Amino acid sequence: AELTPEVLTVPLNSEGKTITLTEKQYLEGKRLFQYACASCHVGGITKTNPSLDLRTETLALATPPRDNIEGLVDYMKNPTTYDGEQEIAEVHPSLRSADIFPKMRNLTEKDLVAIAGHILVEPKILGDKWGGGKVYY
Amino acid sequence: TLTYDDIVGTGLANKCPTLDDTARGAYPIDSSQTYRIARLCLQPTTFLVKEEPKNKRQEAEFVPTKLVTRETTSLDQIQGELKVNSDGSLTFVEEDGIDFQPVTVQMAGGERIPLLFTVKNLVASTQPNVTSITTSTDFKGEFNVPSYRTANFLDPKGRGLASGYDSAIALPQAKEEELARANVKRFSLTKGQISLNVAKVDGRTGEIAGTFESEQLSDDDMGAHEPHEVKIQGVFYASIEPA
Amino acid sequence: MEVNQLGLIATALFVLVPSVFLIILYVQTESQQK
Amino acid sequence: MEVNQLGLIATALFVLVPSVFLIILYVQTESQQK
Amino acid sequence: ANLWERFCNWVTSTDNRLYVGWFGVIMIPTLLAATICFVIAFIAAPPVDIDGIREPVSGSLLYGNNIITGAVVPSSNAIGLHFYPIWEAASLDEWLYNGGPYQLIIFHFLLGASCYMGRQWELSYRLGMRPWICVAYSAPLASAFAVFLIYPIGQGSFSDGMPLGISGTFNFMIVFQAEHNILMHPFHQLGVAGVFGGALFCAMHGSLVTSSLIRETTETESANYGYKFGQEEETYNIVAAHGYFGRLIFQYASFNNSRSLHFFLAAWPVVGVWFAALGISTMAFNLNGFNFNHSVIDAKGNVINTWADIINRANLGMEVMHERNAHNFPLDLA
Amino acid sequence: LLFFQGFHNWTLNPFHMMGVAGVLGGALLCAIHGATVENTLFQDGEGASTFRAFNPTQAEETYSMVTANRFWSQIFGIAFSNKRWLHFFMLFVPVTGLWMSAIGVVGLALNLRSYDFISQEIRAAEDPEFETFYTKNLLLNEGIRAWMAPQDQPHENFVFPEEVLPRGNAL
Amino acid sequence: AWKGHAVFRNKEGEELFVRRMPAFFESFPVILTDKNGVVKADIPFRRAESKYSFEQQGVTVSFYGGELNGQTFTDPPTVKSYARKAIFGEIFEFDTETLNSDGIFRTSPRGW
Amino acid sequence: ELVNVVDEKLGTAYGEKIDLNNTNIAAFIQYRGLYPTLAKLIVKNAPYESVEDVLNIPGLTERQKQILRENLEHFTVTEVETALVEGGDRYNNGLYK
Amino acid sequence: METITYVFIFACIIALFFFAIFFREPPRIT
Amino acid sequence: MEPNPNRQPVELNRTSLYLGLLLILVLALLFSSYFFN
Amino acid sequence: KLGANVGSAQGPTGLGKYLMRSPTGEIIFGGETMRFWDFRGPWLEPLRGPNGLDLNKIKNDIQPWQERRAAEYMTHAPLGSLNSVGGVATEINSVNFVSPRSWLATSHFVLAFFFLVGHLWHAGRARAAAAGFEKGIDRESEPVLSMPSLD
Ligand code: CLA
Ligand code: CLA
Ligand SMILES: CC(C)=CCC/C(C)=C/CC/C(C)=C/CC/C(C)=C/CC/C(C)=C/CC/C(C)=C/CC/C(C)=C/CC/C(C)=C/CC/C(C)=C/CC1=CC(=O)C(C)=C(C)C1=O
Ligand SMILES: CCCCCCCCCCCCCCCC(=O)OC[C@H](COP(=O)(O)OC[C@@H](O)CO)OC(=O)CCCCCCCCCCCCCCC
Ligand SMILES: CCCCCCCCCCCCCCCC(=O)OC[C@H](COP(=O)(O)OC[C@@H](O)CO)OC(=O)CCCCCCCCCCCCCCC
Ligand SMILES: CCCCCCCCCCCCCCCC(=O)OC[C@H](COP(=O)(O)OC[C@@H](O)CO)OC(=O)CCCCCCCCCCCCCCC
Ligand SMILES: CCCCCCCCCCCCCCCC(=O)OC[C@H](COP(=O)(O)OC[C@@H](O)CO)OC(=O)CCCCCCCCCCCCCCC
Ligand code: HEM
Ligand SMILES: CCCCCCCCCCCCO[C@@H]1O[C@H](CO)[C@@H](O[C@H]2O[C@H](CO)[C@@H](O)[C@H](O)[C@H]2O)[C@H](O)[C@H]1O
Ligand SMILES: CCCCCCCS[C@@H]1O[C@H](CO)[C@@H](O)[C@H](O)[C@H]1O
Ligand SMILES: CCCCCCCS[C@@H]1O[C@H](CO)[C@@H](O)[C@H](O)[C@H]1O
Ligand code: OEX
Ligand SMILES: [Cl-]
Repeated sequence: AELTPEVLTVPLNSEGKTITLTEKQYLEGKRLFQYACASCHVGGITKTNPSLDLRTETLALATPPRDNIEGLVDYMKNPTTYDGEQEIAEVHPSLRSADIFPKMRNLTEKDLVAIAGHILVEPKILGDKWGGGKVYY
Repeated sequence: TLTYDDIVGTGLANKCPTLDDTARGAYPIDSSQTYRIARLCLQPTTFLVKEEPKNKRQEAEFVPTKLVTRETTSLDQIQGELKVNSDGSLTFVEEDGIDFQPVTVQMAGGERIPLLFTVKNLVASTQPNVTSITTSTDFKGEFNVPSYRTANFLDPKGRGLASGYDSAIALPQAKEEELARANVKRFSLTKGQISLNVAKVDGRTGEIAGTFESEQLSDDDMGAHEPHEVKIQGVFYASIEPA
Repeated sequence: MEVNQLGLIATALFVLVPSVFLIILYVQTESQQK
Repeated sequence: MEVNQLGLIATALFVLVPSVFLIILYVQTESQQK
Repeated sequence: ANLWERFCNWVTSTDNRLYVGWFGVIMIPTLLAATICFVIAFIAAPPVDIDGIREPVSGSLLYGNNIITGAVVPSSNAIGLHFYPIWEAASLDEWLYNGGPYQLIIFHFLLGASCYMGRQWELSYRLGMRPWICVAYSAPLASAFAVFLIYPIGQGSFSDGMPLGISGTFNFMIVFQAEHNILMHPFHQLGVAGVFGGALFCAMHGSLVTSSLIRETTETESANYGYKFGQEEETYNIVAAHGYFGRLIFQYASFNNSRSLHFFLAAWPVVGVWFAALGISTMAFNLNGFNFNHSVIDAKGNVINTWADIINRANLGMEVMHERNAHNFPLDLA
Repeated sequence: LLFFQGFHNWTLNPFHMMGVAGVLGGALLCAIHGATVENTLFQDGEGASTFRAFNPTQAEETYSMVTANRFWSQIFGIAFSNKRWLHFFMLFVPVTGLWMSAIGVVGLALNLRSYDFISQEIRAAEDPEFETFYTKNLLLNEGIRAWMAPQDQPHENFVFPEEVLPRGNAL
Repeated sequence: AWKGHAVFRNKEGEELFVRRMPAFFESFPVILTDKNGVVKADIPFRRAESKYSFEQQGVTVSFYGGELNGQTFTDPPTVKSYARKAIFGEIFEFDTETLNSDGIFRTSPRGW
Repeated sequence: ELVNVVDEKLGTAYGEKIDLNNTNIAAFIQYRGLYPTLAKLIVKNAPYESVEDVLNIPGLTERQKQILRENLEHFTVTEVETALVEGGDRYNNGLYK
Repeated sequence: METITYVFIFACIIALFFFAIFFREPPRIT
Repeated sequence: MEPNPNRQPVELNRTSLYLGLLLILVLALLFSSYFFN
Repeated sequence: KLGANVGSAQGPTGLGKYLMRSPTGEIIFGGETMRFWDFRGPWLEPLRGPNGLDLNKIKNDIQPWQERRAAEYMTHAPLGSLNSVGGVATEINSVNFVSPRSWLATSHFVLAFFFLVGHLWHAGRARAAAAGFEKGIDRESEPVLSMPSLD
């Protein structure tokens, strides 16, 4: 098995356009995700609210859809509750709240894209492990 | 005006506020005004358990017990609606609060009796025509007593209701029937009764205090054994407020 | 049959304790010089 | 508790038989000429 | 001499069948109190709410235990690290429900055993001996401290201290493995090297000296009678023992020097066990065993399990099952 | 080790326990004997480092057995007085311990375990308030088995759906 | 006596097979798969996210041969009891009274 | 005679759909747009005599009503089961991942 | 009976401690 | 310590052993039925 | 936030799921953390009233910065492996973290221990040297040989 261009091809938007990430992008994504996100989201779960995970199906049923690059980049700029009803930047790391979540300060657009790509690719690799929690360790 | 650091470790935190002996006034009820109990506090001072006689035709009494779970017994920060009824009676409807405490008391000879001391969903009413709450006002009512353990609770062999084994796995080929009562967990929900006798009234601040007696069943270990009857006595404090 | 459950140990000890007392006494007698 | 009913006599003989062996040997050792 | 002087002379007397001494002056009553309370509790104490969730655990013989299952049960999680002497309880019944016996026993015992160590120094001084037997004893003592005091401090509750019972000890071990992966901790591994090695060298030394006993007896008598207490001559030929062992491996692997050899015999298990104690004492502050969970990954990113991951699955079983009604939130943070 | 705990309850086994007594007792004897010899040494040289003041060929004991005996008699109540017995005993304890552990493992070969105490189980099955450290450890074992078996025993092709995995609250 | 062979079926009438207990295990879960090893039912520990309960899947058990021959059971408790016994292989009726049997497996003379 | 009420309830519609009267709130994450706003309102205003009664929660926006209508097919109602609704278990039933 | 047995064996062991210590054969120097 | 002058050696000859064992065994043979009851 | 009344929520054991009493009555956090009620911190103290945690304050006064801080601290608990894998011992690799509190506490326990050992060593030796038998027992003047026997 290998990390192929096909594995690294993920939905860019809701309209069926894809984008193919480079291996450097994938590595940057893992690094940045560990840097700014893994403290709560290690393995694709959510420690401070385990009801919500980072599985692609879950993101797809989110509002607005979060199972593509644009959705995840937007979430990292202006995170909402699962129904899209509330903006939660005040209690969730984002560029909008980089003042109170300082690790968000040196994150570039390029970075957000890499993180997004990591979140989308990783379940293609790990399957049910991603968002599975300890049952699948 | 005591701070948390004045109080911590003293045992005062498990005590309800008291009213001075001067508090013998009347708190007017404006029947056109809505009211709320901003804080109801109940501090148990005695737990009595009804003994279970052998002939089943004897007069069973409530006997004293020794508290063994320390100063963890009081219900407090209870709030709710205080309705003015058509006939002039008042009705407290409990909405929320720290309105339960698991308590274990010990009988002479060592039998321990756990109970969920509670006024959950209390509805309690006065006599008719209460134009003022006075030292003659009393509240009488009923409350719910849910299972002492909730549905996830696992016994020492890992059996439970909403989780756990549904059998005695250490006895793989034992006959099931004899073990049914221990294997099939049940969630009890019964009624309790309570009286509040107002002894003191600050008609200016709307504060009242007095004594209470409540009666309710004890823990039944999720249906494994019969509950005991418990009578709880203590003091209470309440702050009445226009809502 | 429904016998008393302590009958077994009672009997065993009834035999063994005084028998053993005697055996101790006898053997230490034999082991004395002459 | 529903213990094994042979446990008592089992334990009792387990202790007494070899203890008695040792006591016999000891006493007859002491009684030998000094 | 005055009464106090006489008293001192007696306390520190080298002629008492059991040496008392000043450390003994503290040791004797504390060990007696710990012992008495322990025996009474082990036989007759009622169930104790170890985890503070009104779920009392039965430890004593009269309440349904045998020798293997029985224990004096650690004090309640509700107490945490609070000092809970008898006079803090409203009654002996409360005291017993909350695990008071445990605290009385382990505190009196830790003091008493510390004084036992001191007393070893003291008598060595009175007898004109060199002083370091007590240093050897510091190893089991440190271990005792680790499991009865330090680990509770670190975790914030005496309810997590080792139980005074056989099965309770095993409980402590399994939960420890769940929460610290102690088997993958190098200090525990050094501890294992310490006691396995201690056993090895015990047997080895025993057998080497026994092998070279000088003939002093006939075949119908015990060879032990060939040694007489206080004789000035050594009772075995160390040159012959060394000839043997040196040939068993190679010559420079073996000790020709008895002092060097016995020092080795002291140092190996003592140091190993020092590290075992320090292992418990530092996992007390959650610096845990090596974690190689999902450390090996293939080219695509598939996890390739190692034996570490199987260990992890076992630990997961322990973790999810232990204290099954005590946790309400997803992380076991102490 | 963990497999033997989860599946055999090996810590409960009296043969393993004797093994432990022999290994820890062996370690204790190693330690105490080494330390005792080193601290009852005769002054046989002028050095503060005392190792050189020994000669393999010397006739004399290099430490005082009499002082050692009095020390331990007054400290522990009893003491070795016979060196030959001392060293034989040092052979005997760990060797016997290991032999006993061997007997236990031979039992575990047939799943002939010391897994349960039957009286315990009868009481606990009938009485949902009866709890000991023995029942606690069995719950731990059950966790180990369910959570480790599918990867540890891949030839069995175990699929244990989430809902059947034994778990306490929250964890 | 032999109770007869237990055949388990779900509401769709698919035959399901109880996963047998391996000798290693003092206790063992109750899991039913189709002929391809696909999990179709089980007895859940945690109930709140159960998908495969006998109640949800309408599991029944019919017996063939033995004393329960020709009989069918549909009430979840009974079906579950028999599933529990099916993890030990074929199902038998036992006299546990004559010897005050305790329901815990003992080895044979081959073992001893 | 003795019955595990939760197992029993698994054989009702409760084991097939989101029971507006009993099911733990995390279940509303299954479908688009229900969590957390509508889920909180629904659990708050329980119990309901029929599923469509969920539409009568006071204060509901038109969008909210549309989403509810879109999801009625995934809802059911059964008798309130004490064991499932005590202990605040509808907000937190002790299950995480 | 079980409890009685356990406590009895323990008690015999303590008694044994007593005799092994205070009524030991005295070590004698040759 | 001065040796105690009151000490005396004890004896049980073989015939006494046989008599004693006979007594014990026959008493047990007699009382055991009543012990089992 | 989801609608729970955390003051009246009874947990599985009968104790409050979120809130319970300390043995002296103060309102404290429930679950295992009942052991830690002596904790005091700038992010928690505004919720504390004279009787402990205040239900009204809990219901109405919790600020976003408090949520943030609690989440941060919960997710940086001082637990982690020797190779600095953050979290409980069963956690998968991903977060590179061991708390400085763990490093400092463990290091200084080790050092304090060995320094106690060093104290015993050098104290015992200083005694023996001052009295003059640190090099061993004088064969011709062995103290025990001049003492009466124990028995
Ligand atoms: C050697 C004698 C001795 C010692 C040291 C102890 C020690 C202890 N007992 Mg025990 N006890 C003893 C004999 C002893 N006991 C006897 C004979 C009995 C039967 C009567 C008891 C009956 C008993 C009960 C029923 C209980 C205890 C308890 C305790 C603990 C708390 C005591 C306390 O609060 O004192 C505090 C008193 C002081 C601090 C005053 C001393 C101040 C001095 C003069 C100066 C300060 C010294 C300094 C701090 C350290 C010294 C430094 C050193 C280098 C010199 C403590 C471990 C309690 C317990 O175990 O709780 C968990 C408990 O409940 N004891
Ligand atoms: C007070 C002592 C102390 C403490 C608490 C720390 C703590 C830390 N160091 Mg620092 N450091 C120290 C002393 C200390 N160090 C010393 C003496 C040096 C020079 C070697 C350094 C040089 C150093 C570097 C270059 C780095 C750190 C780093 C770190 C961090 C990661 C540690 C790690 O992964 O260790 C790994 C654990 C070990 C290697 C295990 C050590 C176990 C020892 C050997 C056991 C000793 C026992 C005892 C003393 C032996 C006695 C023998 C006995 C017979 C008596 C951590 C915060 C890293 C970091 O993140 O920096 C930002 C990093 O890169 N440290
Ligand atoms: C078919 C074919 C090819 C046939 C060929 C056969 C043939 C003739 C071959 C010749 C060529 C040949 C030999 C090839 C060899 C191949 C080879 C390299 C094999 C290696 C095998 C192997 C694994 C060897 C391992 C050796 C090994 C592990 C040794 C142990 C090491 C070890 C830990 C030693 C401990 C050392 C130590 C400090 C001990 C102190 C503790 C101790 C024992 C105290 C006790 C003690 C000691 C005393 O000292 C005295 C005094 C007394 C009182 C006393 O108490
Ligand atoms: C005579 C045989 C007795 C041994 C049987 C047990 C063997 C155990 C397995 C092997 C381990 C080998 C380790 C020995 C190490 C070894 O090699 O020993 C050697 C030793 C004889 O050695 P030597 O001739 O050098 O004599 C050394 C002595 O002088 C002591 O210094 O043999 C014995 O000690 C026999 C006594 C063992 C007695 C064991 C205790 C028995 C208790 C039984 C209780 C039963 C209760 C009954 C209730 C009804
Ligand atoms: C100097 C280093 C010290 C290291 C820690 C202490 C080790 C020795 C302590 C054992 C106590 C045994 C009980 C008393 C035993 C006893 O009575 O000892 C007696 C023995 C001989 O005493 P002497 O009086 O002849 O010499 C000591 C002083 O008086 C100075 O001459 O003491 C020594 O040999 C000291 C050795 C120093 C060097 C030892 C280093 C060994 C450890 C090296 C590190 C290994 C770590 C491995 C980890 C992977
Ligand atoms: C302040 C005082 C603190 C200590 C008080 C308590 C100390 C009790 C010490 C044990 C006394 C009994 C010894 C009988 C046996 C006895 O009197 O032995 C005395 C014996 C004397 O040896 P010798 O070298 O003089 O023997 C030479 C010839 O007789 C050989 O045939 O000592 C040893 O053999 C040492 C190895 C055995 C050490 C066994 C210790 C076991 C520790 C206890 C384990 C069981 C505990 C069970 C808990 C329920
Ligand atoms: C609290 C627990 C206490 C436990 C300890 C209990 C230990 C009690 C030991 C008592 C046993 C005494 C045995 C003495 C046995 C014995 O030593 O006999 C022989 C003995 C002769 O004594 P001499 O003066 O000749 O001295 C010889 C010496 O070697 C004896 O020490 O006569 C007596 O002791 C007087 C009474 C004997 C009566 C014997 C009658 C038996 C005849 C057969 C009866 C059965 C057949 C009936 C057929 C129908
Ligand atoms: C790191 C920058 C980071 C990313 C990226 C990230 C993503 C993310 C997503 C996409 C969601 C939505 C999940 C879904 O199924 O719809 C989400 C939700 C939550 N996260 Fe997050 N997150 C990042 C960082 C962090 C950190 C550091 C924490 C912990 C403090 C955290 C926690 C949460 C929580 C809580 C939620 C749920 C919020 C809600 O809907 O109420 N995240 N995250
Ligand atoms: C569970 C059942 C328990 C039953 C236990 C019964 C115990 C009975 C103890 C019997 C004790 C015999 O007591 C023993 O007497 C003999 C003499 O007979 C003494 O022997 C002494 O006198 C004889 C004279 O022949 C000398 O040879 C010997 O050298 C001298 O020591 C022993 O020093 C003493 O130990
Ligand atoms: C010498 C003191 C021995 C210890 C005394 C045991 C506690 S006293 C014991 O307590 C039980 C439970 O309360 C009672 O049931 C029982 O009647 C009573 O005798
Ligand atoms: C409601 C359950 C009805 C079905 C009976 C259970 C399965 S079979 C049952 O199992 C017992 C062992 O557990 C045997 O002792 C008994 O002989 C046998 O009838
Ligand atoms: O207490 Mn005894 O065990 Ca130390 O973790 Mn947390 O808490 Mn409990 O859980 Mn896991
Ligand atoms: Cl918790």
